[PDB]
Amino acid sequence: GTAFFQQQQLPAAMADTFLEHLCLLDIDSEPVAARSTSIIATIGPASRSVERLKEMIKAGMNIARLNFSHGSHEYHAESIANVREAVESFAGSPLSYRPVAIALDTKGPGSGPGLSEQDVRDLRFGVEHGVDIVFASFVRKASDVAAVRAALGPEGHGIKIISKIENHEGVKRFDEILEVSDGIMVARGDLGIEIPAEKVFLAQKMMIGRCNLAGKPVVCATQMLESMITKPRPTRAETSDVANAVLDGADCIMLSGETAKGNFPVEAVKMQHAIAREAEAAVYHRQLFEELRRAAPLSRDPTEVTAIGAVEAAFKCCAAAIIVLTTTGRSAQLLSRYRPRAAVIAVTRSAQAARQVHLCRGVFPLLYREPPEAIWADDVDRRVQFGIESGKLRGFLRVGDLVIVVTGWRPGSGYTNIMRVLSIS
Amino acid sequence: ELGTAFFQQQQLPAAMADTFLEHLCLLDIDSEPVAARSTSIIATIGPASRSVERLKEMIKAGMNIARLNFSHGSHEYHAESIANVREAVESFAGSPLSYRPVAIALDTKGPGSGPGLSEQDVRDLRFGVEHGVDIVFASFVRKASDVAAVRAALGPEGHGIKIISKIENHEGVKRFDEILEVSDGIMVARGDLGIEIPAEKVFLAQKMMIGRCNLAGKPVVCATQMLESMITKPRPTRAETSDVANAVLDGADCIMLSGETAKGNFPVEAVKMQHAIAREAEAAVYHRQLFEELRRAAPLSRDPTEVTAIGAVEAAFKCCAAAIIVLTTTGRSAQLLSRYRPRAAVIAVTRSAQAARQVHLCRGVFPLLYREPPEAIWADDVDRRVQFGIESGKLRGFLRVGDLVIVVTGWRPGSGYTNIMRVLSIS
Amino acid sequence: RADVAQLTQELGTAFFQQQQLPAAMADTFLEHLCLLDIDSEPVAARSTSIIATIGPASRSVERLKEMIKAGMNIARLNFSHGSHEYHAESIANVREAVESFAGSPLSYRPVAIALDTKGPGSGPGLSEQDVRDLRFGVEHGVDIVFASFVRKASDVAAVRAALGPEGHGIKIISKIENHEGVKRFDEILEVSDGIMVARGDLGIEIPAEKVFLAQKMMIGRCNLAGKPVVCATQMLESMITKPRPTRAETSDVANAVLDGADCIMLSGETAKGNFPVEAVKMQHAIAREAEAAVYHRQLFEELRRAAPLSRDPTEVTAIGAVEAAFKCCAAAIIVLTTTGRSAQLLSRYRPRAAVIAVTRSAQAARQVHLCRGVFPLLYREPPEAIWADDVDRRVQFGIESGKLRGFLRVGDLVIVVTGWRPGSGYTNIMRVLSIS
Amino acid sequence: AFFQQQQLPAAMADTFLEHLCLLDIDSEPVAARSTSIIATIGPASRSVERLKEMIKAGMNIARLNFSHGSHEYHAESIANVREAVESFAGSPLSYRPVAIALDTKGPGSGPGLSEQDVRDLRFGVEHGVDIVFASFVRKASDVAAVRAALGPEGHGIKIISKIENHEGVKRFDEILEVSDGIMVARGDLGIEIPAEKVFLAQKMMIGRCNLAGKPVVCATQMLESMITKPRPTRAETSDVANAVLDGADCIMLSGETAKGNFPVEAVKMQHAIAREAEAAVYHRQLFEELRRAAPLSRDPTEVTAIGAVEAAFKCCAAAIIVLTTTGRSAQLLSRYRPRAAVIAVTRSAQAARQVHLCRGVFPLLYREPPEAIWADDVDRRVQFGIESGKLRGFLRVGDLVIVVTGWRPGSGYTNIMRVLSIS
Ligand SMILES: CN(C)c1ccc(S(=O)(=O)N2CCN(S(=O)(=O)c3ccc(O)c(O)c3)CC2)c2nonc12
Ligand SMILES: CN(C)c1ccc(S(=O)(=O)N2CCN(S(=O)(=O)c3ccc(O)c(O)c3)CC2)c2nonc12
Ligand SMILES: O=P(O)(O)OC[C@H]1O[C@](O)(COP(=O)(O)O)[C@@H](O)[C@@H]1O
Ligand SMILES: O=P(O)(O)OC[C@H]1O[C@](O)(COP(=O)(O)O)[C@@H](O)[C@@H]1O
Ligand SMILES: O=P(O)(O)OC[C@H]1O[C@](O)(COP(=O)(O)O)[C@@H](O)[C@@H]1O
Ligand SMILES: O=P(O)(O)OC[C@H]1O[C@](O)(COP(=O)(O)O)[C@@H](O)[C@@H]1O
Ligand SMILES: O=C([O-])C(=O)[O-]
Ligand SMILES: O=C([O-])C(=O)[O-]
Ligand SMILES: O=C([O-])C(=O)[O-]
Ligand SMILES: O=C([O-])C(=O)[O-]
Ligand SMILES: [K+]
Ligand SMILES: [K+]
Ligand SMILES: [K+]
Ligand SMILES: [K+]
Ligand SMILES: [Mg+2]
Ligand SMILES: [Mg+2]
Ligand SMILES: [Mg+2]
Ligand SMILES: [Mg+2]
Repeated sequence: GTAFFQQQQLPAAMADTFLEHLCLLDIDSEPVAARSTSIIATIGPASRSVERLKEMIKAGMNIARLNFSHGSHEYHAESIANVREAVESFAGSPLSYRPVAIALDTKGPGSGPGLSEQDVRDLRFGVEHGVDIVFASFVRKASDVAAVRAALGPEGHGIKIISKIENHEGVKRFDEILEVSDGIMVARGDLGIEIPAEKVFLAQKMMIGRCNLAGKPVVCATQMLESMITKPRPTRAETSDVANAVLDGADCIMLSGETAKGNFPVEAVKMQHAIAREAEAAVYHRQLFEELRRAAPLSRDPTEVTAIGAVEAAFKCCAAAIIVLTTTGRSAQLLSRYRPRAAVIAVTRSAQAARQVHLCRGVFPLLYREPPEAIWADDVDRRVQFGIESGKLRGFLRVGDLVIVVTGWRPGSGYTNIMRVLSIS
Repeated sequence: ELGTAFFQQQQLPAAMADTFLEHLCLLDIDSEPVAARSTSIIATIGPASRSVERLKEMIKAGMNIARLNFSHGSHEYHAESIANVREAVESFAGSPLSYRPVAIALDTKGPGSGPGLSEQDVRDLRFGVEHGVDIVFASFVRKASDVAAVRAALGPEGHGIKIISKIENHEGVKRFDEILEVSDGIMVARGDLGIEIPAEKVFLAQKMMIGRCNLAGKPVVCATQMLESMITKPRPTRAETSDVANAVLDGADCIMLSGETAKGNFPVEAVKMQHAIAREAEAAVYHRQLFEELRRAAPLSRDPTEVTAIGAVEAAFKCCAAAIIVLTTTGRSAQLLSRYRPRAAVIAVTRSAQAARQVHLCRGVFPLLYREPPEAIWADDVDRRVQFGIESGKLRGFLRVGDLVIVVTGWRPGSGYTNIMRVLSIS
Repeated sequence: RADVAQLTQELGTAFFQQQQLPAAMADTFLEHLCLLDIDSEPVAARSTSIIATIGPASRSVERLKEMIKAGMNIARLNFSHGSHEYHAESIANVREAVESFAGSPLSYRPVAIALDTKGPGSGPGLSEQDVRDLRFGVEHGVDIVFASFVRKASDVAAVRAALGPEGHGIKIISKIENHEGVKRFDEILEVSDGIMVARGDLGIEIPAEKVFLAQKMMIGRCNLAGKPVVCATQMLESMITKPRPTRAETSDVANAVLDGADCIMLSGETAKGNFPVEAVKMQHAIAREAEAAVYHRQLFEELRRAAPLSRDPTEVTAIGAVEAAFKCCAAAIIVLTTTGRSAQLLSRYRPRAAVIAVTRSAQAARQVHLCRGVFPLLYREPPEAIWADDVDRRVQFGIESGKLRGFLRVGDLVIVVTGWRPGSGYTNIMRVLSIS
Repeated sequence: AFFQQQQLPAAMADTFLEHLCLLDIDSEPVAARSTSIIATIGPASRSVERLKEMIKAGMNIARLNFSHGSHEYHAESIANVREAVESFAGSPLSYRPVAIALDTKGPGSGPGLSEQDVRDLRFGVEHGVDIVFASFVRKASDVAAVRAALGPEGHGIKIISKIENHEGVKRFDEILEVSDGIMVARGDLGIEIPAEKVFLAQKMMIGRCNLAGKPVVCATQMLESMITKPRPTRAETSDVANAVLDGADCIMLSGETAKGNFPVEAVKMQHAIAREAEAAVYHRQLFEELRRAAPLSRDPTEVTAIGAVEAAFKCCAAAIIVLTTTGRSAQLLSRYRPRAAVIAVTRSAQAARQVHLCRGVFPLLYREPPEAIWADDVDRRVQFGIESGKLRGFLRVGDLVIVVTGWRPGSGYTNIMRVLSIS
């Protein structure tokens, strides 16, 4: 229908140049796709109550950040318990349950050369409390990431380490840091004090670009909606900043004081949700997909090969979604690196993977709770139907839509190799 | 994992270039072709190429389609030619490394002075149906109704025969779109075309028709005087080798030999020359731009076969896949893969002898006729044909242990349900 | 590398490390982003003009001199506040600060004066106060009118009529502040000299989360049309009270420049804030960084692909001159202009080279600040008897002022754009000159 | 009607595939033929009357094959060419200069320059030849030996290196660096390397020469069958069209004109095909790729050339009129493959003959009286290019032209591009 092609900036998406794409952007072309950039909300006195946390989950919070620069272990354990209580209050409806990751943001090295003794204690607390992600403060070199990894020990091998780049050395040694990290956070607060303020946008754009090229999550952080700490509406520079972080290629956008101590924590989440949805429809996928395809090296890994074939197939038919079965989240991450317009619905039995895939733009995790079927092919089909039923309930899919389904040839992580075109009935 | 030698062969330095100009600059006469020859060779059967022994040599040299020119000879003469082709083809049933299907094409005499289908073309088309020909090269197609007349003449039994319309005059060129729409493919019949329009304009008609056929995903044949001097000489001129290479680089699915094989002194050598040039020219194709342009020009599709095909070709390029193995009954799944011009060979596994012969019209499709009895469990039968394609691939040199192959199948039996693409590691 | 090797040996590796030149040579936009370097220092003069709103914090002659030195190019008078007497005093103080630097072209900086109207209010068209204020603008020789709440072409015809026969030279920049203005954008741009994305009202008239779409669409259409576009409101809002902006504010200024804005504006930051000079310095610092980060390879190709073929020799010369400037990494394009139009056509192709515009019109020298990358030089030397000698003298004046100001160096290549006969509209010549 | 001719619908296409789809056999070529025709002079084309017909048919360069015939035979050929060329000097606005190229016998089994090549090269200098087609060039030192044998009097002669064997192809870059241009000598090349690989060598060499901005000639068996038949084969017309589409500056005729029964018809056939093939060139991609690949430059002639070609495409300029002493300014314009004709106005007779090596350069030998004021003299040569262009069909009143001149007399000072309206 004609109406389909008038929505989600589809006239601007069909443009032959980026300049023409900009000219065709329409404030009346409503976004239809689900919001794909994750919202990280920092937990504090304004967002700690179980009832307030339920409102924030409904508004769109995907990751709960615990800032270990403030508060004791007792304070953070209570925050964790309140987050988990608010998250599990929706578990009664498995088709609409939304997993929420828990990220521990470290205090940092301070004047010392490497890992502080408080960071070692806080990291062990994170492992003991089952945190999903570590936002490692002031990472300056690859050995800083290795020290964080060693402090997590053998039980914390599954925790994702997102390195915070906050100073000149971190920016200069970026490639070596990204190589050993699971992702990056552009920590603009400290970065804007360590380097000239007028240069922070160059560091942000460079880091987002390099993370997109590497296929690793990148978080844009600090003062995105600062004025909303005390005011109900953000400034014109703030909405522009959020939209441009998404247009730059950020996987995640963050709220610090806006949710930790502000008067509008839920409204700050709703604002980031609204801007991100508008900005994602304004992404010029024609150039972005071509450039990601061109920049990506040849690969003999079947997951990587299946992912690009599936994204190409999704664009060919305007698939509403790519439904992927994943154990670690990796198959969903490799799909996400090609920035499909289709939602990546990731069906998993791992509660930790369902939480961690929020780091990857466009990945919508579904936690499947049923015990495995005796016949593995039936177990596989049941999970794909779970992804379809949740997708229909949430508005991702309708009858008549085409979906791309991504599976593997045997159970266990690392064997994704199949892509199939499916019609929604 | 593959080695530096792998990336020096088959013009891979030129293939990785960022511009077409740089691609040309990187072409290397020392970069040897490794991939199997993907552009089919059509050889016209005549007095110089009719004997069963000569036909065996032509099959070994690379002939994929045997052309019977109904402008010369009687039905009895052509039936004997057909029987000799089939005898030469079946002489390799004892060697899997050599049994290759060969299509039989009937080239019509034409309408002559008359308006539509001639009495003789009607009788000759009937002969083709009765003798089980795979393809009709319809002479002097001028409009869509000419194709409908040929199609109507393919009686109740011959609706599966492919109609390749020969464009040989100004009207055929001008009404090209309407002709291509109702035809299975096109032949740029340069002999008559070069007499009907100014000779210096034929290259424009050839390039335009090949481009439109590539955009439509329909077979296009480049024909006439490609290696003309080889009718009396053992080596072609510099213009002739250039012409064969440029037909492949233009986007032709097939290249043809007429007098060179029908009446010449070197029919086998003419086939060998076309084989050698096509292999070199296929490695020199600038896939980076070709794939992007085919992708961009092709419209969005809700047909799972079309969606699977582009996903599979994208996957093949990503891993330098040795091959795309496709299960096909009509050949359609192999044809949709072929339209995206993959560098990987498209190994088409079919139980249909006719589809095996007819897929020679599509560039890069290597048919394998499968004759094992069907399995009770369908998924087992699918696995069996996939493994058959892998093992013939290994036997013929297409594949080795450790290679990656893309596999295209459907979710249920019967034609029309292709929707699956898998990445398999060769064990 | 081979496409920049001889010039790398000639100019040196240090030349190609500065002004984001490694990012500028990238083959894709993604690679361009990856190559952005915080240590790659900007070298070129700031090309995006800064409009500063004059008010109690920025009205004194001494403060205005500091703002001109900080980088203010256009002084905005907001007619929503203050009397005609108040604005006439503001104008006189701006002119006094401007003329305090008039001893030489090396120190002189023309500053345009823009009148921002109160607006229609609840009424359908031009208010009686707007008619009076527009007549005040003509009488006080304002260069630009920022017309508030333009909703259709007839609104700009009414502003043009209220300016009368004496105000035909005044540039009308239409402020788009509501849904109707955005929807009827093409008809408004057609009859306007330029556009202002007035984000303050726009953010209240349409959903706040959609303002960035309106800004990017309007900047893109203005760039395609070759008309000035101003990005306005809350760019450095926090600097009204604080000496440093927030991370969203520096990002907003940089992104307005990267979007393609010709001008960036300061309202409360300079009119009533505690740090008006620091707000100007911050915009100057960010614009210089953002201009070097522009991906000229794609921008120039897209401006060429989107622009229709032209039989206007000024338009043909402009693209040839910009192409020539990119081929040799020209330090400047020196153009002779009566109305500013030849400099504007050069500016639409977004050259990396500075466009030094030599003119005798004081008004054109002020108004060309609306065009990104145009540096106006007001020529006051006595005329030559022979027209060809007079042209050559103005070209040499451009080169001398360029050299003494740091824009040009001995050894540089400069592109010179002139016409074949006197009078506006005859530009048709492009010359490649080596600086000695 | 303007946009229906010269494949302009195909020229406006957004992809090369769409460009091919839009090629129209009814879209007539209107631009003058840009690719020069080199015709080999022999028994079938030696008479002054025959040579006049070949000049009218389109011959731009006369090739003397020193593998056959004596010095007396070649001197007579040269004199007959010059007599046929000067028979048209009565109409200066339509006079066509014709270059004379000497094709050497070659080294044979020898390591360097043979004694016959030294004698033949000295003959060329003494008879004022414009170009040397140096046979079997295998390395840069082979070009240096040819250059030394030409001596101080043969400084101005262009050396076009013939690549005819494996070594020449492998050492191509070093050969091109010291040569004025290249000839893809397909006859010997097709015997020295496998025949099925010659097209790879041709396309690589044409591409590298286009990148370097140096003339490249496609040679041998282009219309071979026309030695005995009045019409060529379908492979032959395709070969001529593809050499032009590949980017060749010149196309050659050997036996077709030297000994064949239809030398004039062979020239007419190459002219007709080249005109059709030049209109089918996809300039949108070609200009962008040549523009992207041409390195950054601080040479004002180079900078003016790109500005002028960009300006010509922006206004659909009928021509770029350039003033040149050595031909260099016209060559730098030619390397960007403008659709506009490059009308090169020169006082040098040798430069007018030699610029035939550069595709799209139409030489005008200026023989009008000088003007006292240099500025007036320049403007007069510009009007001469405009009137010659008007007479020859190139230009009409109302057209736009780009004019490329310098700031002072003498070679090497081009730095000005101007947009001029015709009449
Ligand atoms: C995530 N990441 C790598 C990307 C972001 C945005 C894009 S994008 O949104 O497609 N876009 C961005 C800006 N331009 S531009 O060349 O600077 C230009 C061109 C014309 C103008 O008028 C203008 O103001 C600026 C490049 C393309 C991408 N494409 O590929 N990758 C893209
Ligand atoms: C199969 N069939 C449809 C096609 C053939 C070749 C190609 S192609 O190989 O990608 N194609 C070759 C011709 N050039 S060009 O513009 O003539 C050019 C440009 C720059 C130069 O320096 C030059 O000498 C020539 C465009 C690129 C195709 N692409 O899409 N479809 C293609
Ligand atoms: O993305 P990951 O972590 O590699 O997991 C993908 C895996 O999920 C599957 O699709 C299903 O596996 P399970 O039955 O063990 O859940 C596997 O075939 C595949 O290897
Ligand atoms: O190319 P075609 O004619 O559509 O055939 C493709 C068909 O082949 C298959 O892959 C295998 O089917 P069969 O077992 O019936 O041969 C189908 O699942 C698919 O529909
Ligand atoms: O940019 P504008 O307004 O068209 O003015 C450009 C004009 O300036 C000139 O270069 C010099 O003209 P003047 O001598 O009148 O100042 C003209 O040749 C040209 O037409
Ligand atoms: O192309 P070339 O050999 O460098 O010659 C270009 C030269 O021609 C001119 O335009 C005219 O010079 P002359 O008056 O000597 O003929 C010079 O200004 C310029 O330097
Ligand atoms: O730590 C942070 O998030 C910062 O400094 O921006
Ligand atoms: O019939 C043919 O093949 C022809 O005419 O070229
Ligand atoms: O009027 C203004 O400048 C605005 O609303 O931004
Ligand atoms: O000498 C030649 O021209 C050849 O060998 O082709
Ligand atoms: K912290
Ligand atoms: K026939
Ligand atoms: K106002
Ligand atoms: K010779
Ligand atoms: Mg910090
Ligand atoms: Mg025929
Ligand atoms: Mg307002
Ligand atoms: Mg030879």
